[PDB]
Amino acid sequence: NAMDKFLITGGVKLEGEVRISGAKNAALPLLAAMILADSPITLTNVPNLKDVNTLVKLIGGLGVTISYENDTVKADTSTLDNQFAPYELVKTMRASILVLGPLLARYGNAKVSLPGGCAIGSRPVDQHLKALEALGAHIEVENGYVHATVDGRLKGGEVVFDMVTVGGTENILMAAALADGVTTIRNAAREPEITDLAQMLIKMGAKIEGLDTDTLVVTGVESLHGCEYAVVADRIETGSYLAAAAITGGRVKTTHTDPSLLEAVLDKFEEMGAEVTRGDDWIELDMLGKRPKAVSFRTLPHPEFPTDMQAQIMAVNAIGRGFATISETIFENRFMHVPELSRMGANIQVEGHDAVVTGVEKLQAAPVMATDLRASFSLVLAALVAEGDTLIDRIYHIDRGYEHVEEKLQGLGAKIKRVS
Amino acid sequence: NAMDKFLITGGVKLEGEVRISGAKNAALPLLAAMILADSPITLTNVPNLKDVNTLVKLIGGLGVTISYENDTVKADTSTLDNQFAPYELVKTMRASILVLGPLLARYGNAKVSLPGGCAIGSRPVDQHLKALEALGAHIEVENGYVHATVDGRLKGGEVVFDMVTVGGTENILMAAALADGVTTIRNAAREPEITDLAQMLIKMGAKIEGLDTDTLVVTGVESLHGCEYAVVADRIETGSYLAAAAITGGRVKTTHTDPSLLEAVLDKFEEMGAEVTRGDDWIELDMLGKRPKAVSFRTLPHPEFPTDMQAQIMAVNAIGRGFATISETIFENRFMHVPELSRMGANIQVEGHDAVVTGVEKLQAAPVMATDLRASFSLVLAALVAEGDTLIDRIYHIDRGYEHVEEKLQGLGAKIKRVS
Ligand SMILES: *[C@](C)(OP(=O)(O)O)C(=O)O
Ligand SMILES: *[C@](C)(OP(=O)(O)O)C(=O)O
Ligand code: NA
Ligand code: NA
Ligand code: NA
Ligand code: NA
Ligand code: NA
Ligand code: NA
Ligand code: NA
Ligand code: NA
Ligand code: NA
Repeated sequence: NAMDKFLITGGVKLEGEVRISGAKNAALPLLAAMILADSPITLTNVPNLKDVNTLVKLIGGLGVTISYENDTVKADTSTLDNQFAPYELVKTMRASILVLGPLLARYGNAKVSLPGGCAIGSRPVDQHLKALEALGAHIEVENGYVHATVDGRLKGGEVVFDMVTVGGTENILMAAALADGVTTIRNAAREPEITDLAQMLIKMGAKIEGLDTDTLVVTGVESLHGCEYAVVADRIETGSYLAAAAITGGRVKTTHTDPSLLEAVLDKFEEMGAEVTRGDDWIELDMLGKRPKAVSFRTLPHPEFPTDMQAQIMAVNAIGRGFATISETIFENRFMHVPELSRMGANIQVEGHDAVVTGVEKLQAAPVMATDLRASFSLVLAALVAEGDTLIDRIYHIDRGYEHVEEKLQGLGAKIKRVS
Repeated sequence: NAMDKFLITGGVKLEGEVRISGAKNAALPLLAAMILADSPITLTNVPNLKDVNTLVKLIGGLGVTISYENDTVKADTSTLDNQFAPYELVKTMRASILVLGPLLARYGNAKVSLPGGCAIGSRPVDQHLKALEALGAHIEVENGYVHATVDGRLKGGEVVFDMVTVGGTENILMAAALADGVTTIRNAAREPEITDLAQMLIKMGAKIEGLDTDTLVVTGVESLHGCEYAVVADRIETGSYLAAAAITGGRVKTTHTDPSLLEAVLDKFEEMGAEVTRGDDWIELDMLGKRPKAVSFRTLPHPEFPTDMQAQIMAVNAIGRGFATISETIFENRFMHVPELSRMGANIQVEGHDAVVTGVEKLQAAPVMATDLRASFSLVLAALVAEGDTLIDRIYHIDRGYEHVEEKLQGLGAKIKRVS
């Protein structure tokens, strides 16, 4: 939907509640894990996102019978007839690579297009392939496809990630679940989407120790069954809507969430001067009509400050008091929103992966262009506080990760319209 | 032209000649300089490129009477009626900012949209603005527009670039040419497009000392007149077509060029094992049917190895003999071709701005996507040597900098077709 734009009038102090959807970043590996199920499997709390639809399409293309209605995906792998992920879908989304592990582990074969570039500057998939080789996979990468094979089951092995990789951890965890023997996975990602995947695998019959730690110990089983599972709440969507309160001086309650998924972010909101109240499954941020204090942060793997909140908190800092330091350590090209925020009057100075934001009293509306998922939400935040009417082009990126975004913001009083 | 593609069959040893067009990177500042001319001005050897057409459109939008036919741009500023460069064109290309200096210097007013992001990761335009302020400009950046004003003429001053900036040097050189007094420009870019601009300004009546050095000394004049000027040959187009010989083991003669514009590149071709012959205005590279030796390089300001040749030489190195240590120092996100070359079988390892290419004997055709101007030519080079039929999507980027690229390559024996 390359032509869609948002038209936003800034200046409304946002107030109300938002129901948080299932995590985009958990839905994708959980969908891939359905390939492992030997009886029908149902996922609920699934957000209606572009990436979800792409992976549902990919899985259907394997021959799996699959339905996606409302927030619910049902899949029956009895009809699966191939292990092929085509270029046309994989170029749409790197996360399509998450089918590699389960296809290989269950069927002994997988052919998946080699991912190309990621707009925000990603590492190649080398670590995913190395991990699978540690379990006995033979991997050829040629004519633009990864060809992975194994005779019989993968074999339990010793996997160690040289750098933290969320997707590599997911891929190998799925593969190890059906391997013959015990697999150790060291330097595993601790992101809670890993834990959510592990819990669903356990519900399906897997044997996994070390949840929420950097060392996962998997005892492979012969087969996994279907189950019903609800996707964990989206911690990034949660932080994003709380940031909408922070930037506008308002008060937003996010329901159907879990503050334990985003403690580092909540701490930063408190440092801004916000009053953060919470319960077991809800959070409220009240900025009390105050200008937030600018807060420094360094993106790092969970449980530290998440890269997927960086652009959004940078936007809040743009109108914050004082100045703040930002360091992106996870991605190589995740400051694409900076020149766009600068068009709206922000004072941001960058050198490589380090940025310094000097907060300004007011932003001014100007036409801007979204470059990636979280950048699009960063520009929405800026537009919500800016003086005047901002047009944001290429807003399609937002649909990869924020369902019903216009509706959710309108419910808080936002003057926002999608033209498409 | 977002959906144009190239379909290339690799494996032909390329042989023949290519007439080199005027430099894209000189045509843009020379076009902007036409704003200074108090009588009709004519540029010849102008390449028919998207960026040229954009700047011609922008200049026409100022009210300047302008015609672009064949390789010739004719302009008469007698009808100029505004000093405004709109968002819609500036978001098309950063180089639209080159009208800022001459508009301000001649008319005392310029309103130019603030450039947003550059795909390959560029610095902001802060240095351009600081330089203009050194000549007495008042600059307000608001509602996404740079508003520059001065009462009467700019005043000669001391300009110092803290980092080399080709566009900043161009903008300030044009502005200084009409200032009242003497301007010193230190740490000036030495790119030969600066020299070409300076020579045209001198032909128009300007007073400029220090050509081809890092210290330009400008004595402002009251007015500049029109002239007829021929754009310097394109050194990057030259290197690009010589690289097509190198990668295919062929023999290509580039005519209408100047080897003194690209000595660092020619030395690297010799290091590959190619026979480079040359005259005053032509070059021939004969690779003698041999596999090139992989060659290391570090991009640096002219006269060192140019960033605008990096992607192309990386493609040649992908099939070369040995390791090539490639270091990019000019742009922050100019390895976007790496994942695409990897899809074709290249062995390239990246860490930040450092890359290591391990040459492979053969590439295999696979669908790939161009991400920027020079990346698109890099993928064309890879497709020309790869085994099979490569489809390159988003080839429109190539039209920003390579005139008649299909025809020029077809003249060398290439099996290349544009579908559009
Ligand atoms: C990268 C991997 O891009 P993609 O999802 O493939 O568009 C990312 O944004 O993380
Ligand atoms: C940057 C500046 O992008 P643009 O020309 O504005 O598309 C570049 O490629 O140098
Ligand atoms: Na993700
Ligand atoms: Na191979
Ligand atoms: Na970068
Ligand atoms: Na800035
Ligand atoms: Na340029
Ligand atoms: Na642009
Ligand atoms: Na301002
Ligand atoms: Na004359
Ligand atoms: Na690689």
